[PDB]
Amino acid sequence: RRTPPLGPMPNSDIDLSNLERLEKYRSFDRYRRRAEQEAQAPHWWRTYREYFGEKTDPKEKIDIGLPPPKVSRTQQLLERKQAIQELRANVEEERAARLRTASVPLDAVRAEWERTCGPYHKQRLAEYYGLYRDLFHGATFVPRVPLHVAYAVGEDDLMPVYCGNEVTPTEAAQAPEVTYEAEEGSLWTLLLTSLDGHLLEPDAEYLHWLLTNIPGNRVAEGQVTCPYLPPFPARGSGIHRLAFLLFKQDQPIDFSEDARPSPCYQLAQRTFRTFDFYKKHQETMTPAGLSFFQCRWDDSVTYIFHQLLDMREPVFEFVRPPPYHPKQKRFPHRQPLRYLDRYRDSHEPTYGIY
Amino acid sequence: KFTRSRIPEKVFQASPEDHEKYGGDPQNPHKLHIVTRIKSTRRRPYWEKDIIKMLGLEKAHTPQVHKNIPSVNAKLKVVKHLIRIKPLKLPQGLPAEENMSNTCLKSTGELVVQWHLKPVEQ
Amino acid sequence: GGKSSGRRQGIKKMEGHYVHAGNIIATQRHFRWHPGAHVGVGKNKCLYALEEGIVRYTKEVYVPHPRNTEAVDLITRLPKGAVLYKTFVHVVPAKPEGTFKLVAML
Amino acid sequence: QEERERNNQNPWTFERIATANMLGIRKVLSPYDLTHKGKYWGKFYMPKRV
Amino acid sequence: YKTKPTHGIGKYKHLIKANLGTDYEYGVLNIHLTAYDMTLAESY
Amino acid sequence: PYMTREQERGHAAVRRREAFEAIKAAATSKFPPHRFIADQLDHLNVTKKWS
Amino acid sequence: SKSKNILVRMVSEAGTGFCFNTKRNRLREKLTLLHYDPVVKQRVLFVEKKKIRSL
Amino acid sequence: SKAVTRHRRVMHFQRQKLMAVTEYIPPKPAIHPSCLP
Amino acid sequence: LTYFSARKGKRKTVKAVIDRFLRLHCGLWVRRKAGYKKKLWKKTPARKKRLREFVFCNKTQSKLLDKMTTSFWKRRNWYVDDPYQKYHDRTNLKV
RNA sequence: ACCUCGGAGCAGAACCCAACCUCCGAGCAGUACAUGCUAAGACUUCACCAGUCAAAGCGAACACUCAAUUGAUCCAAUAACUUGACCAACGGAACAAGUUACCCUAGGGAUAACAGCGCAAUCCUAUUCUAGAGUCCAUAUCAACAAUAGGGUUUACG
RNA sequence: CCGAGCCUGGUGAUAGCUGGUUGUCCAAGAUAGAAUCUUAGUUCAACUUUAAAUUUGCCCACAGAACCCUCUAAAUCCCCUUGUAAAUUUAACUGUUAGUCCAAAGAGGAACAGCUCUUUGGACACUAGGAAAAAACCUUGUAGAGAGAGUAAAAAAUUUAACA
Ligand code: FES
Ligand SMILES: [K+]
Ligand SMILES: [K+]
Ligand SMILES: [Mg+2]
Ligand SMILES: [Mg+2]
Ligand SMILES: [Mg+2]
Ligand SMILES: [Mg+2]
Ligand SMILES: [Mg+2]
Ligand SMILES: [Mg+2]
Ligand SMILES: [Mg+2]
Ligand SMILES: [Mg+2]
Ligand SMILES: [Mg+2]
Ligand SMILES: [Mg+2]
Repeated sequence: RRTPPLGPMPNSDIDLSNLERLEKYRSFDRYRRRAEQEAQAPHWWRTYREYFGEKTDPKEKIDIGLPPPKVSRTQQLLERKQAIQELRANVEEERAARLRTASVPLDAVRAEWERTCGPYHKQRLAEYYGLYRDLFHGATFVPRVPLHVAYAVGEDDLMPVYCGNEVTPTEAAQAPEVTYEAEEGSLWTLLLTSLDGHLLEPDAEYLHWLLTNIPGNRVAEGQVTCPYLPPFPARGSGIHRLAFLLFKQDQPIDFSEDARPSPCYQLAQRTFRTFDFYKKHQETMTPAGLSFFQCRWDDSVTYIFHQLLDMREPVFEFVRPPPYHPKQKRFPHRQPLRYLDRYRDSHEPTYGIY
Repeated sequence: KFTRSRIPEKVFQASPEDHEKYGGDPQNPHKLHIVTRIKSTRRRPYWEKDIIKMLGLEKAHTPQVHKNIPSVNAKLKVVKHLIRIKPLKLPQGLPAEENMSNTCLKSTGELVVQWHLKPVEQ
Repeated sequence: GGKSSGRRQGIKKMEGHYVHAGNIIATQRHFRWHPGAHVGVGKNKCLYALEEGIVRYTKEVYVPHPRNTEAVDLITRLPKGAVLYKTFVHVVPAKPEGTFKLVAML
Repeated sequence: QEERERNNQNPWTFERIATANMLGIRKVLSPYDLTHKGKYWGKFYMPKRV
Repeated sequence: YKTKPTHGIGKYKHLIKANLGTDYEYGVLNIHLTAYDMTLAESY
Repeated sequence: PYMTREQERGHAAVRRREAFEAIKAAATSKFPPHRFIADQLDHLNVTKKWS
Repeated sequence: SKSKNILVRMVSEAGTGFCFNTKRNRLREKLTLLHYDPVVKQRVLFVEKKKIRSL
Repeated sequence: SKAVTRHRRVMHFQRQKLMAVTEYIPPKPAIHPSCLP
Repeated sequence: LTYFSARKGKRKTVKAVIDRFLRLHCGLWVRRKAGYKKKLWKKTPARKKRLREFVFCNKTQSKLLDKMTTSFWKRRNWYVDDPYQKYHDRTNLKV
């Protein structure tokens, strides 16, 4: 009994008549490149992606970011081609390229990277950490306005936060330096939330910083709705991630319902949901920047629970499932003597009635 | 070797000429079956014998009521040559609590709820 | 001669069967089924599950290791555009690695 | 032969009964009888069988 | 499996190869290149 | 058929589950019968006679 | 069935008394291997002392 | 005996009944064509 | 097996079982592997690993050895520093 | 001649599946010298005995190839580790061949010969075919390659 | 009754061999194999029985099980629903395995055998009716009484040559 296939055969298009006059791969790399392309295509048969690939909804994820900038491709391309010719005109660059002694400046590349394709890479990088999945329930936004956040450690060193870099709570004990390029007369809204910092509700998040109606780049002049609170990842609870959200306000917004007392050392008030918060302010507010870092437990976390939070620090531990053992049988055939030890609880001798 | 049988799906596809011959309606299929074994399970394979027991068809010429569902129909299509299948018709409707003691299944496949044992006055 | 009995080799765990770590999935003389995700292969081409979960069989693109010369010489003579496929057996993990539990309140 | 099959007034044919396993007839038939349709018995071919 | 619609997906030998000259084509030609210089003969 | 495969699914799970629980109850209730003291004493009636 | 190889016994040079048997060709000099000695938990030199049998 | 035999092997009675029931029946016209004009 | 001795009229014990087997009071019989000292040079380390292990006899073999030994070998012993002391009783066993 | 082990066909698709069957072999060699020590969970040649895979861990590096390539217990040797049988009748008795019509006992129609019976390769007979012999001429006779039936007298087979 | 006299004793020698194995009634109850100085036997497993414990067992929707190989086979394995009520484990042992024929697939013989050897299924060693009598074909099983009733399978066809 044979069933006809539900779709085209993988090698049905190849013609077997003139097999001798067909170009072959002749190499391993050529076949591998073709093999990868077909592995990313849907098939009517069962595939690895069906059981292991991350399922995604047919609905395209909506965009809630700023509109893309308008750039003339023809004018942009004209300058780039001329610059390449001038670079290739110099014989020193070719000699350095031929002798393998040339190098590129990293700082200049990143400054140009941050303005051209930096927002797009960060959006893809944010999706890997599941920020859009949690903060906006899958809704994405392009971080059009880069956000520069750096923590002052000591008096001369700074710890920048680009995207998910490791930051200790000791470095995050005080409010960091927040800077960004903005026009005069515009209003902004800073936000800092810990996605996994919550101790009771897995879905809810803890609010660490909330500044509203920021006039331009002057962060200090902005309203202090929520006082800064250092991150407090519990010991043995893993690695937590805190995301800096920067919003652009179209009109002045009153945050009376979101106002919190200073200081706010109660986790019930510190509870915060980004989805509901943006849902009631999406009309006049739009995300503009994004930055996040990963935080571990250190000695400074003990200070927060004892001094600030006035509570006992909870300590977690990674617990694995108990080992699987089949149902114990009265006569284990061809089993080693250590079979009984697998089903014995106490390692100390027992005597029963004696 | 002798083995089970895979009946093609086209066999169980009633034609329009069959609906005018057996009185059935494809748009409104009947709800319940009336299965009656009319052949011996002897000299038949063991899997046919087991299905007869599962359907409660031990005693021959003893009508049994089953549901017209694909899983039950799957078992019937295996022993379809040993049983007689008739639809269950309800001229008076489903029996109620007061009509349980007055039911009677006639040979035509209809279940009456008023078995009076009295000649029709008409 | 030729009085040898069968080796009782074949599929030990079919599609959808729940297996534990170390359970033998399939025994084969030659590579009829290839190891997939969380599936190990022994000396005698014996497929055993490396993790506890559900067994799945899929068709995947076969890219041989460059060191394996015999299989590399086979794909290099294929017509351009042709792609080889083989059956792979995978184990989809069912339980997570572990959980974080509260142990004390300091 | 094609005409004989079309105008055959017998409502029962070997092909219909054998394929549908009517009366459990496949217990005394052969797997080849599903394709031979009763026209072949051993090495002998019967042209009169429809 | 053979009964499955995906039967034969793993077949590969039919894609792998296992003289007479017709009236339209030349069957076998030997191009002899004679030269006293070994580099010129190898290069051509 | 009156219903399709999808519609039929799960329409008798409760009844089937309860039916097996009755089998388990009868299977796990197997125990020797109670022994009464009246029955042991009633064997002395074999020697009952008239005065 | 000519005995091409023979079975010899290698004795540890560390004095621990550990020994193991290995197979070597008959027409060959006495082996001097570097095998792991569990007594000292490190690789130690071994020297062939006595032939056990012929394989 | 073998499935294929040189002589006509006798069919099983159930098979023989099946062959007899499933015999070609030529259509019979109501009036013979020769008698009609 | 001698079911009735000629001088005491009681069941005897087959000494072949006693030397080759060990009985735990839980009913299990512990034996060695046949061939754990034979031709070790031609056996792989994995094969030798399971040859020097102590294994349990199945139900049929255990019932056979219970008839070939008397009740003196089924008694509970309390040897001081017994290597198999912890295996004389089952734990968390159901059915 | 054969007795153990492995592959292919029968056995077409999970496993298994027999001979007087249809074919080819195996009783090794080579590279290692952590071919070390331990330990979840499984396979298993239809029992058992044996056989096979194996995560993690310890310790080191930075479960060898091979379808088969094998032998149990006791015993002997050995300080110990380990080693020992074409025990090949290969699940192996520590060590024993012929002959009997001078034969004996217990049984066997599970089993031979004669017979009966089955079967018709062989045997036998008549038609079909008309090539060919018969001076000419298939059919007075005779007859090839074959075909179609019957017979149960031989030789065989069961 | 001399290829080794007779008698007594060991001796109730032993016999995997032959024969026999005593009252009533009811219930469950048949055909995978491996090893064997073994194929007239025995042991283990399979099967079968009783008791006990426990929870799934059987039927089976998709999905899924290989290439060198189109006899591109019939069909299995797995398998939720569903129909149903069994199944597994524990305890205690006995017994059966010198099988037949029919249908089907394929081997050996001769595209012979009531032939031999595997596989699937049925029947038989379990009753009754019908094929003439009838272990194996068909009908049909769960058990009594009746001088009631309805049915199942179930009775062979065929008579042939003129001719310009
Ligand atoms: S009977 Fe009508 S033509 Fe003669
Ligand atoms: K022997
Ligand atoms: K015997
Ligand atoms: Mg074989
Ligand atoms: Mg046959
Ligand atoms: Mg086994
Ligand atoms: Mg033997
Ligand atoms: Mg063996
Ligand atoms: Mg003489
Ligand atoms: Mg005398
Ligand atoms: Mg006697
Ligand atoms: Mg009975
Ligand atoms: Mg022997």
